[PDB]
Amino acid sequence: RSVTGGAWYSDQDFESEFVEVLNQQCFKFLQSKAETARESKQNPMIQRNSSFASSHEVWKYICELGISKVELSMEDIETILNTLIYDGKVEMTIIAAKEGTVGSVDGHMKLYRAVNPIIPPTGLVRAPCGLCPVFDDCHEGGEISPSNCIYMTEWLEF
Amino acid sequence: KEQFRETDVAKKISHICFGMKSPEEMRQQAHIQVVSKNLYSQDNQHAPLLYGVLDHRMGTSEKDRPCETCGKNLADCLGHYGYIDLELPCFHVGYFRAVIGILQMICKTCCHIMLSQEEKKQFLDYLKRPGLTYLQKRGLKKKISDKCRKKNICHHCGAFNGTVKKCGLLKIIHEKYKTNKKVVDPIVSNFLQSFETAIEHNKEVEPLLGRAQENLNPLVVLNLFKRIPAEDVPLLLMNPEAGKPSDLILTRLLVPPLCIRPSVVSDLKSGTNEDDLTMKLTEIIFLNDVIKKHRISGAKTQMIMEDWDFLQLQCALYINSELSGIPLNMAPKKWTRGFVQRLKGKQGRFRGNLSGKRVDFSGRTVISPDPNLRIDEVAVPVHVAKILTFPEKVNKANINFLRKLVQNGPEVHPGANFIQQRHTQMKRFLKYGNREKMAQELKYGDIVERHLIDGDVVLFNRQPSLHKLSIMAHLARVKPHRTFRFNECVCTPYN
Amino acid sequence: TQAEIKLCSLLLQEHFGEIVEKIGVHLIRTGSQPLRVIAHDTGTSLDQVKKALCVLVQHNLVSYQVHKRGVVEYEAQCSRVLRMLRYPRYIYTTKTLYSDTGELIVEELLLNGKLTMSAVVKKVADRLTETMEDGKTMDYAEVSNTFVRLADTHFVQRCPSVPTTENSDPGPPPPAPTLVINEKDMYLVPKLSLIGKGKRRRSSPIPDDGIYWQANLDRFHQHFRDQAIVSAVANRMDQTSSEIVRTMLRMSEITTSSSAPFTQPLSSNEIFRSLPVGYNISKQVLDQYLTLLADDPLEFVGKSGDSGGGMYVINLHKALASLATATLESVVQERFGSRCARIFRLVLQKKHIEQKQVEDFAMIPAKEAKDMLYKMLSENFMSLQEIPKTPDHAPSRTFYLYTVNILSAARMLLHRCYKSIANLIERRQFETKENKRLLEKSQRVEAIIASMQATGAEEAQLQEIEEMITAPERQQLETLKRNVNKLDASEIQVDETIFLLESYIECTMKRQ
Amino acid sequence: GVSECIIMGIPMNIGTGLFKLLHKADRDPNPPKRPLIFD
Amino acid sequence: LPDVVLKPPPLFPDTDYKPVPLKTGEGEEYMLALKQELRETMKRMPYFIETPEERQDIERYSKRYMKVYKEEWIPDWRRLPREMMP
Amino acid sequence: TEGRSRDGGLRLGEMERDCLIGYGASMLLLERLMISSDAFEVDVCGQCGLLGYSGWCHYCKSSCHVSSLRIPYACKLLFQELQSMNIIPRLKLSKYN
DNA sequence: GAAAGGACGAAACACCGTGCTCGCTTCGAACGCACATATACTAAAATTGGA
DNA sequence: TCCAATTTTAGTATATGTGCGTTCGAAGCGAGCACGGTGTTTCGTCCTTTC
RNA sequence: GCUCGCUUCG
Ligand SMILES: Nc1ncnc2c1ncn2[C@@H]1O[C@H](COP(=O)(O)OP(=O)(O)OP(=O)(O)O)C[C@H]1O
Ligand code: SF4
Ligand SMILES: [Zn+2]
Ligand SMILES: [Zn+2]
Ligand SMILES: [Zn+2]
Repeated sequence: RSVTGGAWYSDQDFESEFVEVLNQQCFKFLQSKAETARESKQNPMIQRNSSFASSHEVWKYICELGISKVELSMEDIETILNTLIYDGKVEMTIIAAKEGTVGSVDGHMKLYRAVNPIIPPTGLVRAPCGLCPVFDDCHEGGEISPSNCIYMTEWLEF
Repeated sequence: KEQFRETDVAKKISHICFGMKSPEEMRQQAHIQVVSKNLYSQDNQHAPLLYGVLDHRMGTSEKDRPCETCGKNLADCLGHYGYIDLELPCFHVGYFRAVIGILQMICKTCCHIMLSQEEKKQFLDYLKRPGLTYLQKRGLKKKISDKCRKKNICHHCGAFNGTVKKCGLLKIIHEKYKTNKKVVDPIVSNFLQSFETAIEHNKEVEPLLGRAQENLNPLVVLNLFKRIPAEDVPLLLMNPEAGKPSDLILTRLLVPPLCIRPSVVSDLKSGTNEDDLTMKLTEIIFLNDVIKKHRISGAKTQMIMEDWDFLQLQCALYINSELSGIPLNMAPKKWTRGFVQRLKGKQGRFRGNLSGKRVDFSGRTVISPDPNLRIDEVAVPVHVAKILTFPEKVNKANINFLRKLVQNGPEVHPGANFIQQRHTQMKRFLKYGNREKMAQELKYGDIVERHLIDGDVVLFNRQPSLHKLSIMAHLARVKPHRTFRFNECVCTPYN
Repeated sequence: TQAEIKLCSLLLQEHFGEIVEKIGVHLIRTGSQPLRVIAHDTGTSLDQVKKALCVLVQHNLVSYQVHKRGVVEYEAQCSRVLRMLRYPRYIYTTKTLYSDTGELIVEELLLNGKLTMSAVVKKVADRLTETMEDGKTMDYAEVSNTFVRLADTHFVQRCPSVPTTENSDPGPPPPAPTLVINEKDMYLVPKLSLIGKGKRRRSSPIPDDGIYWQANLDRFHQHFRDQAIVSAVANRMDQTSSEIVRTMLRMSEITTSSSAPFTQPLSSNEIFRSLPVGYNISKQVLDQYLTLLADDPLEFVGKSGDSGGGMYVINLHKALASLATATLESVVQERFGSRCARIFRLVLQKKHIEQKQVEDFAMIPAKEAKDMLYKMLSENFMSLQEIPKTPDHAPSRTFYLYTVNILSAARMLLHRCYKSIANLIERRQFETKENKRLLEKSQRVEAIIASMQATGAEEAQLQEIEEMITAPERQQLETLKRNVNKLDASEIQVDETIFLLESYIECTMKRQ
Repeated sequence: GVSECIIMGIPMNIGTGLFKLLHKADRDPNPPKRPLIFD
Repeated sequence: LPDVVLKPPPLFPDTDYKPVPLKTGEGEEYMLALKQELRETMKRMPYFIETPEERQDIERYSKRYMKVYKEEWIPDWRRLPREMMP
Repeated sequence: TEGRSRDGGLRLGEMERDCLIGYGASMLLLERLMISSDAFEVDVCGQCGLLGYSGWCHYCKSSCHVSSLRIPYACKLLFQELQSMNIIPRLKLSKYN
């Protein structure tokens, strides 16, 4: 699978749409599970345990969805969830479980839950100066000046 | 009605204040941006491209094509600079030693200088004295550098500061995570253990885990210099008004005008003769474009860093074409003339164009003895006397003499060749036109380029000069022969 | 620190004037210098230099120290000039935590720098007599109560007091009185029995003399850090954990200093008994909350002991590092997108990593992940390790490993925020200056109404104000007003990120 | 210095350029001033 | 090989990412209004020293009517060193 | 130029300059090495210290402080080459008095 | 002996990579002389350990 | 508690690999100038088959 | 016209 083929590669072409759909569906499932756990409000420990979703559970859910024809292994969904973690949207915890319906890792199970971001977008990105690509060439007197800036002009006009 | 503005002032230069320019000042000074790597157009006229190298908006180098910025010919065009933007910053080979020095002076974490408050105050009081000379400045820099290199920990933020040295060519290595023979610090242990994923995916990282110190590429060095407090700038012995620490790393290249880069249009073949600086700038622009293309196409980091090092080397060769630490595979094939080579040497600007330069109104001839002349007199041939002219101003005393000189013309030996009027500076050749009418219209103040006549003080020299007596001012006497004749008694000074 | 100098220059010009901002910038750039050399280098008269130095030392911006031969040297505090921008946030937090009386107290303390308790209570009473009406007068009793309540909470602190001249070296007076600081009477208010009523601006011997007070910015910084930590832990787990950590930080405020890697540990019993009774939470619920917060991979709190039931401690430096990491990942996400933020978090969690490993772990196709990596390299968001096989350091025979340094990136982000606020102030001043003609026109046409408001006020002057050509220019006036409002809002909101980065940079240094 | 004088194209301080010359023109330093009637 | 560019890149290149809108609420608006009030009230404060006007054209009877009057704060010379007394 | 086939003039070498210095003839040295060889009139801005053209400074976008100055052309070439080398010579002009 | 429709090949622009067909590969210094930077290492100062 | 040994700590002092210089000029000539590696478009000329 | 090499000249 490493030198050729793969669940994502189709005829030597990376399927960005496929991984995007996988990420969106997994995030929607995790968000719905977290919402149900929050609305259950039975007990904080029980809420956290119910918000957690095992890799096998979400893998079976994706298989039930059947978006694509190619068979997706458990480690494929694990890598998709890891990419989602790298997106700053979900959180994974390794708990101790000897054996169960997953049986993937010896004595360890990975549980994934949708988590809200830490802080809202900062104030720097709300200003055109923070997102400027030619910020280095900024100067008081010159061709690129804050007085005659086009970015701030369009931002204030909008 | 009319505003009073001064026409001309007798301005005299007092002193030259050397310094550096920031990239913003480079953009402000330059007129156009050079982005095209080619020189001429595809058409058979081979006109220079627009916004590229050899563009006439940065001056002119041909007698027929005038400058586009200022509507003047080659003789009146002073030239205009341009600015070229670099994708990645490069170390300035001229200030590279200064860059290393500053990196040794300041901390690599908080950008503050490695000096306590008492030592800071002492150095400030020692620097505040008037009449500070260059030798005193260099000695103070040496002392402060030694006292900064004595310390190893920062008193401002507490971060460790190891040795900073030069590895390879134009590369700086800071030994932050040095090997400690005694009990190791937590910082170096965390740094060593942070390579877990790298070792898992690449085992070769584990044996080469040692000698993995910090590499100060131009990006990190520029970012550090941009955060240096202005209070510590005078402590670095650098004048704040002259320049800033961020100016030592160049991001824009000032392409000089066409006056410094003369271009020869060799119509005998299908090519033009250009200096080395034009080719170096072309190669630099090509390297910038290639780096941008690789960044867009997503190339490997190894080839990206190779292109960055090649750009740094080409910029260094453009500044100084004679380096030592150039790799054999990166060594140039031919020899190019950089700015350093154009400045230094026997044929440089200082020795070949500033201290000693060629002049006009001079001749060179073989000598022959003539004892019938006085020791303060020298015989000049008629042929040379008709060429070397002296500008005499028309006054109330020599008016009737200059009239006859103009009447004789450029053919008879006693006479003149050119007349410059007082009102208009348009020269008039005496070989054409009625010379009698010009002589009758000789106003006071006019300049007459008279021939070398008897009594004119003239310098006479032998080019191999040992003492000052090798060149003496004599009185010229014209003779029909073709040699410089003088009294043989003056042979001993000239040897 | 060129951006810092520019920001301080802009602040001093907007707040104090021109002849004083030059002296301030000279002091910041050149450091400690005697008065005569300052006057010589600046190029102005001696009296203007003296006035600038006095008005700067009044607001605690500069300090004077003695040296050899009895010379006095003045050194400016760039940090204080930078904290000057946080005045609106200080006033807002003192209005939130206390009543409007403390709000006016802190406002007067910040606008005057150093004042006595009698003076500040008199000014607060005079200003609050305008807020209310119907003959109600403002007494000094409640104002003094609010002042001492602010004092015991360390929000206001006594300025350094000059030692007694008679007891300490009686004889020739020194050039400088050499003000010293005493922690005994640092927060001890004087006993002032005199009271009074504030005047309503009709326009028709000091017991506490020598005791000057000022705003303790360290307490405000600690309160802002506590609020940020509480908001973070609220966004992470729940509001109950936020209330728990708020109670813990409130208990730790008094028993701890402003700079410590760890606070004083607390037990579960005292946290339970100190928690507000509004929460129906038992002992076991608090124990579960503490033991689940201790297992957080962010390490906000720590056990650090087992005695006294549940003994726990709070990690302040770790929390500030986590906040700085969140700020950096947020700015990366908002500047280069979510995929670049994913790559950044990948290269942050994995201390050292290469391009192929990044592509394998992030599942981002080629020709795009390398592009974002190079873009982050060009902006100093990370540094290459460049482990060489040979000391030649040739690129073809070495490995390049990506690694994000939080300290250098935080310093670069702080410099960027400084320059951003400087550019915002410059743009606001430019918009104000370019429209000053319409501003003066509107001021005149509105002062026509402001004049003769009641005395000799005929109705024939109300239908001619909008008759002038100012009516179509009212649109440009509104655009200028909303632009200035948005610029000020952005300048204020960037100050939060500035505070976070400055706290992270300060708490990671040792100052040895 | 002499070298910078030669480079910049100005007369050097050594030699004949050490001193300055003045013109013995018929003049009257501090000439009589016209009195002000209004002041 | 990379292509040649005839015109320089734009002075302000466009970006697909826009700044996040500012935070809203009573607190931010109150802080904005308070900052504006401080700007308006600190210029008239005696600590705000203005540039001393000079070169008066003439003296007039209206000078007393147009004479700018403003109370001046008295610095505490006990804490301030002796070198700053007028 | 250099050669006779190129119709060049004679060269006052370094040792000739040394002899002229030893004689003390400042005006003759000035006329030989500046007036008669590479005399030129440049425009220098008194504000930034840079070289202007046609009585105009592009750096400061003004022409009030621009003043004419006599100079050897080789010296102007050296100044331009140094400006190309990031070694910016800033000339502070003043009256001849 | 003249001719033509199609075919090949020879010459001149021209895009791409980087002056050498492949990846190798040498010699010699050019000669003095003042900066140096690495190492190295010597010795003493200081503090821990035995009596 | 005090004298003796171990270490470390910096400074100093003898090398060894760097960079910098090596007279003034004057006059002639011969050479070659960046290109070349070949892939492709264009033009022309000539193997047989036709009058 | 730029460069380099040779060659001479004192
Ligand atoms: N390389 C040189 N540098 C300076 N001057 C030179 C040089 N070559 C020749 N000359 C000039 O030529 C003169 C040398 O002549 P000199 O050596 O005194 O006589 P000579 O050539 O030995 O004649 P004899 O062999 O004695 O008949 C002196 C000098 O001005
Ligand atoms: S162009 Fe304007 S918005 Fe962009 S960085 Fe410069 S000043 Fe800020
Ligand atoms: Zn021009
Ligand atoms: Zn530091
Ligand atoms: Zn100028």
